Amino acid sequence: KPPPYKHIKVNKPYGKVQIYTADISEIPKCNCKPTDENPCGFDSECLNRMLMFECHPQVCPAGEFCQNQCFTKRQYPETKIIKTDGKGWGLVAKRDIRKGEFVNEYVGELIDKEECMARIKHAHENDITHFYMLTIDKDRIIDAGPKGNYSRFMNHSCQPNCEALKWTVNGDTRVGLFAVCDIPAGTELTFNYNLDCLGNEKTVCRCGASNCSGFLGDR
Amino acid sequence: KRRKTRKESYAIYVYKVLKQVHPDTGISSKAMSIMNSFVNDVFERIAGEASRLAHYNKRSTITSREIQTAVRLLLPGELAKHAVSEGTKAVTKYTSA
Amino acid sequence: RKTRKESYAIYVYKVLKQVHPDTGISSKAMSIMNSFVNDVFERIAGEASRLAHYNKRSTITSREIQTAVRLLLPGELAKHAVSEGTKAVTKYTSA
Amino acid sequence: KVLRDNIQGITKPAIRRLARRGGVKRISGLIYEETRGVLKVFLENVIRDAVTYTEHAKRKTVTAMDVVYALKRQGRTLYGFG
Amino acid sequence: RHRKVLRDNIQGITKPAIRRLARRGGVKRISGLIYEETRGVLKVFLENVIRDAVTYTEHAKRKTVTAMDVVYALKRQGRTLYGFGG
Amino acid sequence: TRAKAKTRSSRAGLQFPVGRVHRLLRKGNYAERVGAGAPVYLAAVLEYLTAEILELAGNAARDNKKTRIIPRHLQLAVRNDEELNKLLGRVTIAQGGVLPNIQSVLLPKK
Amino acid sequence: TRAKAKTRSSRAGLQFPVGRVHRLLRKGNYAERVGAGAPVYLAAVLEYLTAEILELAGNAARDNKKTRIIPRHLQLAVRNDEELNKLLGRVTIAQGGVLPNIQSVLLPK
Amino acid sequence: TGGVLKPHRYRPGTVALREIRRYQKSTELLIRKLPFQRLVREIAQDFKTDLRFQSSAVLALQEASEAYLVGLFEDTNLCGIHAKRVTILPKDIQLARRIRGER
Amino acid sequence: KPHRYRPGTVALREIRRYQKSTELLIRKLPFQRLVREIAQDFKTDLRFQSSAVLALQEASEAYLVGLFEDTNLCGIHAKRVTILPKDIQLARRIRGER
DNA sequence: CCGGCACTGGAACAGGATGTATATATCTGACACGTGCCTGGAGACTAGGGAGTAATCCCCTTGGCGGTTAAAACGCGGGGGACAGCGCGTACGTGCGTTTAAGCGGTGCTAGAGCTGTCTACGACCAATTGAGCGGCCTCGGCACCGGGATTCTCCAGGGGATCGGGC
DNA sequence: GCCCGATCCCCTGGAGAATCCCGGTGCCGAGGCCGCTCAATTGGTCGTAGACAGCTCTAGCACCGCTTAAACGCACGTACGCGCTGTCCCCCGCGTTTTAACCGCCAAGGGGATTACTCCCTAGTCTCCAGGCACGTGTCAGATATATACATCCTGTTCCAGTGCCGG
Ligand SMILES: C[S@@+](CC[C@H](N)C(=O)[O-])C[C@H]1O[C@@H](n2cnc3c(N)ncnc32)[C@H](O)[C@@H]1O
Ligand SMILES: [Zn+2]
Ligand SMILES: [Zn+2]
Ligand SMILES: [Zn+2]
Repeated sequence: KPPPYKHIKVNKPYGKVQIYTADISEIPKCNCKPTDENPCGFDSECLNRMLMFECHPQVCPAGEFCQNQCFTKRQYPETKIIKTDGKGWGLVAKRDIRKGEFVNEYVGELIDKEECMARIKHAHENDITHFYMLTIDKDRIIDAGPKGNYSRFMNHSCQPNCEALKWTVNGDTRVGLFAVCDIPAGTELTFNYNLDCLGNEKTVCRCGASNCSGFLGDR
Repeated sequence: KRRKTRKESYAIYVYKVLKQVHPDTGISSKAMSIMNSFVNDVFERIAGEASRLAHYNKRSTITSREIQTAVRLLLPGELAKHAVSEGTKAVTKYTSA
Repeated sequence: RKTRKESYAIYVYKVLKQVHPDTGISSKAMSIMNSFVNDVFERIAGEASRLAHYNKRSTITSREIQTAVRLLLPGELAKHAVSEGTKAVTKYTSA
Repeated sequence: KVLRDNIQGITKPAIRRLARRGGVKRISGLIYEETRGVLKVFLENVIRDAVTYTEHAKRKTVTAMDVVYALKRQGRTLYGFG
Repeated sequence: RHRKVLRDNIQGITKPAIRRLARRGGVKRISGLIYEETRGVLKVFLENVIRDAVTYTEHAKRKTVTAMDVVYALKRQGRTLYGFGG
Repeated sequence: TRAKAKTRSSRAGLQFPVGRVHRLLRKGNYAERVGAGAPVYLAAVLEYLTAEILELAGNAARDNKKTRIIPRHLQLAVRNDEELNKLLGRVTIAQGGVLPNIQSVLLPKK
Repeated sequence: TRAKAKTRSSRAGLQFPVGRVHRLLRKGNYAERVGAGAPVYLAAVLEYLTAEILELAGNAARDNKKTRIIPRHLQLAVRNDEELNKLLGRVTIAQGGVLPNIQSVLLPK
Repeated sequence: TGGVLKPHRYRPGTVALREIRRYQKSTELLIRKLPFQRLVREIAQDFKTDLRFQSSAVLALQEASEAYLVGLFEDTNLCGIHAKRVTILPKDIQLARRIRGER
Repeated sequence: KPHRYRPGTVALREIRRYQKSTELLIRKLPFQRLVREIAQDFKTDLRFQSSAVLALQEASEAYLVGLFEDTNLCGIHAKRVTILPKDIQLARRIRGER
């Protein structure tokens, strides 16, 4: 039984925090052309696919052909909520996705570093055990509390089949989990991650791998 | 102000030759001086080269024939083939009227 | 018939005999030193020209033929030739 | 007032930026002591002639045509200052 | 008008001739495909000079390319040549 | 004089000063006697070579949705035609920047 | 004339023709009015610059144990001086050969 | 106890391919104006003492020194690639200048 | 066994004999047959002076002999000793002739 | 369990055979003078303006001070590109025998470059009258920026119907 | 057997949310309009620079024969390209903290441009005369051609340097 969590499509500030957009005056131009099967595709080279820029639907010379419009077109699988053991509702895919594929984007609540310290020291001490903090930049902290997506709905591991990357679109950063290999359905979905606690460890790393002994705080 | 001395330039001919090619665009104060220096730099080459053609042959006149060879020496392949026609036409148009 | 052809031969040959008494010099080399002098001459004049024209004047003088040497001759030649010339220009007038 | 040491004003990232505008991807650790030796002599062969042109006209101020002429002497023409 | 047409006289710059110009320059060991690019480098130098010599000749209304037009055409490209008068 | 003054530039059909070119040829110490058809041949060449640059400056300025020329367009206009680039080899234009190019081996490989 | 001709190149104590350098400056269209201390100053420099490129070619001839100066001696005298090699940077001398030099990595191991 | 997660970093060679595409498109100046203006006055105390400059003259040298260095750092790269490398070492600048004609 | 000098020394034994002579190293008639054929495109039925053919040979040889000394530094940079046709192009490109 | 009848890798050095200076003769074609004579330098005077020179106004190069925030300096990590070594075989160097144009004496012929005289068309020089061209003044006035009311789209919402565990 | 009091999938009044777009404000940078003055036009006289119809004579192109250096293949074996793998340390990406470039002000004076006046250094014309250019003849410095006298490079035959691996 999932607890009550609010849903939201894209990010949002939560007070003093504010995002910055970008006009079409300095957005980096591509160099491909609307020629073949994959205009600004994945295989065919693209100076924006390489350097971690997501094209804009207008600056492209092809126009309505650049497949590198993902953090906006919102291409996902469905992946109905599955249940795991020892953690919660760890989820299993129901497609046969290839490698280099997109998975849900981590969107939440964006909060100042100083502000974050307060919002965790308020609740943590009252036995809520909040464990959703992921830094993007100094003064940027995406929080998965008040709001969220299918993105908060993830699980740590040590030998995963997906990772956390970092793109930038329209002048602002993004975070999108990707497909590292061609994983079929009937497989658990998880991503390892590195952290740096402010208090102490509370659980030895427990994944189910061969060398996944670890801890919570060590690499 | 003592009504300072005057200064001459190509700033009202560069601007005229613009409107016969692009009847809508404008030009900036900092991209005018570049064309000014451009003309005041391509003038000396074509003058000085004829000033030595007219000396290797023991003469003292700069005719309308030295300028037709200074061009053929200074300008590259396809450029030096239209300027010749421009010149030889704008003098036939002048010698009659 | 064969009007004439001036040169600097009879002067280079006079200069040679002050630094090497018993030495001769062949035709192919006379015809090289000739062009060397006849080349340096025009480089030195053709810039006193442009100096005089930049400063809006009409006369070439020693104050021009000096400044035309510090720009052409590099290093120590520019320090010895300048010392040389201002001896002849001084001695000439005082006569 | 006297001066010294001011060649250390061409900092490290100031050379990295000129490099990136050139088109180089990685950079060794000894270029930063070789480029400040290439830049310090290109400047003398120009300031000497600027000072000479100024010395000739009996002035006391390096105007903005002396530099154009000093650079025109060596085949480094400059467009857009006079 | 004895102008008996000519064909393929570039192959007169033979192999040992090029090797001698090489050895004078100070090279110890030579590849096998240089003898086909040295000709292509020479036949482009000669044109930029002969065209200018012929232009200097035409302006004077003559028919004999003398030995001062070549000196002028060479001094034109910053390749001054001492020795042959001027 | 008596009749009306028809400027010497108008007869030939130019836009450059055939009156002013003549004085500069006469007071520059280039010769002892200046002909009569010299400035008319010299101005009709200084006109063509300015048309040829303003044309390409406009053609490469409208490709950014602007209606005004700035020094950057001049360099982009000249560094792409292989004859103006050869006639203007050793020349430095202020506030011009470089052309866009990256080598072929520095692009990250798969 | 009253007195006798006391030529100008002997007042200054030179060797080059002051009477000729002046006319050359005048009839060559370098400027309008030519001064009177110009030819004296220029002929002296022309004399000094040629009073050195021979002083080295002579010293280079006495190493072949010869007496007559030929083109090769001039090239060997010029390519070994750090100032003339900078003043005559882009000039070629006929019949001059190259300056004997060989690398360091090619000698037999 | 209450920690924070962190995403990956960039694989070496992307923040260096962004700077190229960013700098080959603007036109600003790339050296600090006062530090450059003091070097010019420090050099020129060896030729003639106590001389002043013009605000538009001290900015005439900076538009040439940089168009020189940028054209030199383009011919260093061709040699560094010739030797089958990616890095540019000091023993390339000297070859470039030697072939070109300065030293 | 005709005493077989070890490969790589005859070359070093004439590098140091072609650096002391002053003669020209191309055949006179096969050179003068090339000039009269290149210059047939520009103007018709010319006649060459006899001292304007010997005035081109020196320029041409002094150009090639000074290009090879700049080729022979690239081949050393790349840790080789044999010059190849992918070197000439680098020297020309760096000079600024193409 | 290391050493001993013979046993196997590195080192040394005269000795040969070739290429590179020595010294004698010897001889020829170009270097260094002497001679006449024709230009071009030199010596004196006269007449007109370019540059040395003193005095004046005012533009613009220094000098100093304070606050902001964009950039430079330093130390941790941690993964990727430079330098060393090995092995395999393709390609240029060396020498010898055989085929082909460069090269050196002439000899003939005429095409085109250099000179000399006559003489007509053309650019410098000068005075007079008037229309193009630079300096300054205003105006507009297309371009950046916010109110700003509301317009397709999207929730929060408490409640309208479909539904059940026994209720009677 | 027939029926009820709340209770989960749907439904739209409040709202709400950014946000194409109609519509206020302020620009520093260019764009059109009048006094003002001086370089360009026109009309005439003159004295040369340059075009041209002969005319002599040097030299660049064409032919021929002959003796010999230089280009041309051809076979071999070796010294140098080229491709591949393993160790490693050096140059790149981040987080904190320190500093001095920058924008924007006030204040004092050095020296850069002009302008009116008076002298003295060059352009210029005649006579007058000697330094330098072509011609013609004499003889010696240097280029061959031999004949030695070596100095440089290459390789096979002993001697150290430890010895193959067998053993009792
Ligand atoms: C983000 S929550 C997701 C909960 C649940 N899996 C779901 O889908 O709703 C992940 C939880 O797994 C726990 N976790 C993460 N890594 C773990 C590990 N290595 N061993 C045991 N628990 C772990 C964390 O404490 C955290 O509470
Ligand atoms: Zn693309
Ligand atoms: Zn795109
Ligand atoms: Zn684990």
